[PDB]
Amino acid sequence: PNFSSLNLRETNLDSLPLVDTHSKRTLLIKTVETRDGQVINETSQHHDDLE
Amino acid sequence: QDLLNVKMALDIEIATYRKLLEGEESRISLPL
Repeated sequence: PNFSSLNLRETNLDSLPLVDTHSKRTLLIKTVETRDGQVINETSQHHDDLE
Repeated sequence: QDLLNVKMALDIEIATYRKLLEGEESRISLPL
């Protein structure tokens, strides 16, 4: 009876790294470059950071 | 003495019946 080899596993306690809370920090730097008031560029830098 | 040759054969069959009982209850008593 050397059981705990089963042990009906241990498909595990699963503190695994499957996280996004770990938050998905959507730093949306919407750089609206206007000239005179007209939009010339919108450099929308989505830094899509997973903390 | 010639009857005792047959009695000692039965005593070896008893010493063997021990090992058969030892082997069969061990087939009944079993792993993880």
